Amino acid sequence: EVLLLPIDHQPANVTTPTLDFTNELTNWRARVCELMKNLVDNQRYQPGWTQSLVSSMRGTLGKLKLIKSMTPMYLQQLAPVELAVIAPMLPFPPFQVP
Amino acid sequence: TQSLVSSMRGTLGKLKLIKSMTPMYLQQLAPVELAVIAPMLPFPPFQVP
Repeated sequence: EVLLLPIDHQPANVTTPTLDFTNELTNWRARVCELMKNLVDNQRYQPGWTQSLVSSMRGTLGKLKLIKSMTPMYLQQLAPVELAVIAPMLPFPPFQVP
Repeated sequence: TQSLVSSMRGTLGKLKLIKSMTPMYLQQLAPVELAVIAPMLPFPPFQVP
């Protein structure tokens, strides 16, 4: 009676869900965006570009960090609950290595 | 002007980092292929240093 998961989960405290960012996959998306922002300001790299391209690329990365989507909150709150609901009524029982 | 020197630096910095196998070939496989071919030539090789 235990099911191992790749990611971290937490129980949803409320039942009217709403957008938040304290979230492991949101942290992951933010760190990838911060790496690419640190990539596009380099003395070996930015003189290869124009100025408007630097400005537009930094704007696009700053908006991809702050794009809203309930999917990481879904994966950390609701998806393991319904996987645990589905998993008994199943013709092939779960088979996991750690 | 501006935005010409920048694109020139980008073109040069990319053309340095182009991925071509020809300098690898000329030092690893072209000498052993010349050494393979060279005895079976009707005009055998004639070299000054």
